[PDB]
Amino acid sequence: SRVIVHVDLDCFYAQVEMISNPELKDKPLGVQQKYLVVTCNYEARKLGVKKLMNVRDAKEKCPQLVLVNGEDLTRYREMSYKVTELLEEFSPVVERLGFDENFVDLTEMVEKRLQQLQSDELSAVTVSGHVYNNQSINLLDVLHIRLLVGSQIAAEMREAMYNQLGLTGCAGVASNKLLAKLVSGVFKPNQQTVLLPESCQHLIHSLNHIKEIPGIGYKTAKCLEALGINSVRDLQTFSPKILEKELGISVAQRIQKLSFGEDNSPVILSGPPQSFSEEDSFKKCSSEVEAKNKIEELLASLLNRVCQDGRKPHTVRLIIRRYSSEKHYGRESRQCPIPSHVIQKLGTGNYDVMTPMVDILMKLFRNMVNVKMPFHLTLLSVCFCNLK
Amino acid sequence: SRVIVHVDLDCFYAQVEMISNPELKDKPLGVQQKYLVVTCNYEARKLGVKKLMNVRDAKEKCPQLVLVNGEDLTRYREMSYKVTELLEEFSPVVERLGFDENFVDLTEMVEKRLQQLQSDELSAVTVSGHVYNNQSINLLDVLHIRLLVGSQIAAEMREAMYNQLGLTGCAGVASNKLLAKLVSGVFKPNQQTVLLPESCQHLIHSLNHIKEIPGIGYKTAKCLEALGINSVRDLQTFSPKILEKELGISVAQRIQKLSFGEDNSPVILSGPPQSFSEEDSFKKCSSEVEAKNKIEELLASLLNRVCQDGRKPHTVRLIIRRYSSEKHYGRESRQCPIPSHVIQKLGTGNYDVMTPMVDILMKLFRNMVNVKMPFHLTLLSVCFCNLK
DNA sequence: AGGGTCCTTCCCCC
DNA sequence: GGGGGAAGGACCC
Ligand SMILES: Cc1cn([C@H]2C[C@H](O)[C@@H](COP(=O)(O)OP(=O)(O)OP(=O)(O)O)O2)c(=O)[nH]c1=O
Ligand SMILES: [Mg+2]
Repeated sequence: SRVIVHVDLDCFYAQVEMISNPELKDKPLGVQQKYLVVTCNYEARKLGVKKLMNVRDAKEKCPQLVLVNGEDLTRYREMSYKVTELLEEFSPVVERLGFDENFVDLTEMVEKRLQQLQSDELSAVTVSGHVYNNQSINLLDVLHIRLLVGSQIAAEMREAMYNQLGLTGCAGVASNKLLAKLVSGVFKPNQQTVLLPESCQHLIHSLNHIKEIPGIGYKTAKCLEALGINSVRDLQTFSPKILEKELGISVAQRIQKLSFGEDNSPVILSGPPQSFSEEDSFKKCSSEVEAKNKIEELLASLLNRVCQDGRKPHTVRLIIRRYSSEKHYGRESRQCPIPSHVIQKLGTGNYDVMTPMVDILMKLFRNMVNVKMPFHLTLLSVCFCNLK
Repeated sequence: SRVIVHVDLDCFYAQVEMISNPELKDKPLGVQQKYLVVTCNYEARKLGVKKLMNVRDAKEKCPQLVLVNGEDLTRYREMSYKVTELLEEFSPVVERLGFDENFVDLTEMVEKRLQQLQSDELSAVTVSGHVYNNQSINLLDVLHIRLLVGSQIAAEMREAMYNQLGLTGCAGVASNKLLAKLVSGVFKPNQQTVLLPESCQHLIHSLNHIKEIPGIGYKTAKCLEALGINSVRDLQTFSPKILEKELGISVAQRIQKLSFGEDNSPVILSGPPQSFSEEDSFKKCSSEVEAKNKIEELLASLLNRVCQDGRKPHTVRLIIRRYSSEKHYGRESRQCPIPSHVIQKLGTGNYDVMTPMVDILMKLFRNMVNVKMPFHLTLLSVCFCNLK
C-alpha cells in the first residue's frame, strides 16, 4: 500500500568535482582518497574496468586517468544535505543513507494527487521512465496507477535536482525500501525505474547472491553460506525453524522475508545530523606514541563544523582499530562529558579545549595494567557524538 | 540558585502494608522477600531489625511480630506512582529513584512565590521543619529566603501526601540533588530539614566514609580505599591529577566534586516507565530444567501491566548472574529485537506469543551457554525494556 | 578513504 | 526494580 522512491546519485563525488571544474568533464576522472580511488565518472568505468574501490592500481587502464583528492568531505557533505532538503520539499519523510542516497515515502503525496484527479482523465495516467521488466501496465489496477504517479514524482524530483543543483541521478519506485533500492539500479546511468507488483519475484531472483540483498552484509552472508545457502531461492526455501534457531527468531524472520521481496521497515526521518567526526589517517604508520600531534589537527577541523552548525557535542572519543588478515574492529576509544563551560562556548576563541581532549584522547588510553608493548594499527577516527 | 527537594518515604513497603491491613499499625512489622526482611516499620525497628535476614531470627525476638510477604510489588508500584503524580502536580520536573524517593526541582516555583510576594511580608518568611545544623537564618540573604520558601513547599507536599494518600515521609531541601538527599535523612522519622549554604561542609564531613556519599557505590569505594582514601576529607585533599589518571577524567572530576558537596546534575523528568522488568531471584530453586514455566509466569504478569500501561515493548532483555565471593558479582546479560505486527497484538488470543518469547530468551540464555558455569547460578530476570 | 547510525555489552549507582 | 554512561560490533554509503 506504500509508494517509496529511492534516489541514488551518479558517481556522487566525481559529480561534485566536475561541477566545480568543467575542465575535468568528459575526461575519465576518479576521486582519490589516501591510496583509494573511491569512485570515478562513467567516462572511466568503461574506459578500463575502472570501477569503485580500486586504487592507483586501476590507473593502469589508460593512466591518462585524471585524479583529484577527495579526503576533505566538506563539499560533498554540503551538496548532500542540499539534495536531501530539496527532496524534503516534495515530501517531509526523507531518509538518508550515506551522502548520496535518499529514501522518500510518497504514499500520502501520491494519494493527494489521485484525489485531485476527476473521475475522467484518470485513464490518461502514464509512466515516467522505465517499467522494470518491460511489464505491461494495467490502468484499472489501483496499485499500478499509484506507482505510475510515483514515477511522476520521481521524474519531478530528478528534474528539480538537475535544474536547481546541477546533479543527475537514478531513482527507483516500488512498494517498499528494499525493492525501491534494488530497482533504482536497473538502468544505472541517469535514469529511473518503477517496479510493478507482478515483477517482484523476477527482480529478487535476478540477484546472483543473497549477499546482494539490502540488509544482508558480510557477516550474515557468511553464516547463511555455512548452511549451504547461496542463492536467493535457497533462502526462500530454507527451513524457517532451523534458520530461526540459527540466527535468532528476530533476524531469521527478517532476512527470510527479504528473500521474498518483503520488507516493512518504515522510511525514517533523518532530521539533522546525530554526530560529527573528523578522521585523518596515516595508513598504518602509527608507532603508538608519535601520533598525538595529528589529534590536534583532525579535531581542529571539527570545531569549525560545530561552530558553523549549531549545537554542541556533550561527548567525545577517538576510535581505533587493529587490522590484520581478514575482518576489522577495535577496542580503542575514550569518552567523557566534556567541560560544561567549554561545551557552551566552543567558538569564543579558546583552543585550550584541545589539551583536555588530548588527555582523554591518548594519555588516558589503552588497557588495564602496564605489561607488554606491541604496536600496530591502521587508520583511526574521532566522534563528536550524541548531540543535544 | 537552584532549590531542590528530596522526598523519602518512611519504610515504604511496611507502610503500604500497614494501610492495607490497619490492625498492623501498632504491631512490629517487617516485610518479607523469600526469606529476607526487606524492610520493617518503626514499631519493630525499635527492637532493631535493620533489614536483616531470616525472619525467625528477629521473629523469635518479637513473638507478636506478624510478618507479611512483599514479593508481589504490584501494590507498592501503584502507590509509588500516586506519590510521583501528586508531586508532579506541585511541579512537573520530578525524578524517581526507586519506589520511595523523588527529586523535585522547585527553582521556578520558589521564585514565582517570591515575586508574587510583597516587599513587606518578605521579612515574615519562616522555615518549616528543621534547619540542618541549627544554623541561624539571615532574612536578608536571598539564598536563605529561597531555601526557606522551598521548605514551605516541602511541608505542603508532605501534608498533601498524608491527607490524600495516607503516607508519611521525610523531605530534604538544598541547592543540589546530592545535598538534598543527604539532609533529608538527618531527622529520620516523618520530618523535614533544609540545608543553608554555610552548613554544607558540616553536612559533608558528618559522613563517616566516602561510600556514604550518593554517587559512590561499592566499586568506587574500593578503588578509593586502595589509594589511601577512606574519609570524605581524604578525597577533598587528594591530588586531582592522580585521581584523574586513576578513575578517568570524567569520574575523577565528578567524584571529587561530590566530596565538596558540589553536584550540578539536573533533576531528570522520569515520566512513564521505560521498562517493565520483573526479576525472580531464588536461593537455588533449580538447574537447566523447566524455565519454560518460569518464563510463562514472569511474562504473564508483564502482559497485564503492558496492557494497562497503554504502550508496547519493542525489546525484551534477560540478565543472568552467578555466585561469587565477597560482593556476589553476578552481572550477565543478552538483549535483542522483537517481532512486529504479531507480537504487539490486541486480539483475544494475544498470549500465544508465549512460545516466541520462550525461544527468544532460550537462545540468549544458551549463548551464556552451558560451557561457562552459567546454569543455575541464580534464578531468572526479565525486562520488557524499551516502551513506545 | 572518509564519515554516520543503530545496536549492544558491560560497569556503576540508588 | 529502574536508569544512564561506557565502549566496541555490524551495517552502511
Ligand atoms: C561506498 C562507498 C562510497 N563512498 C563515497 C563515494 C561516492 O561518491 C559516494 C556515493 O556512494 P555510492 O553511491 O555507492 O558511490 P557512487 O555514487 O560514486 O556510484 P554510482 O554512480 O553507481 O551511484 O560516497 C565512500 O567514500 N566509501 C564507500 O565505501
Ligand atoms: Mg550512488
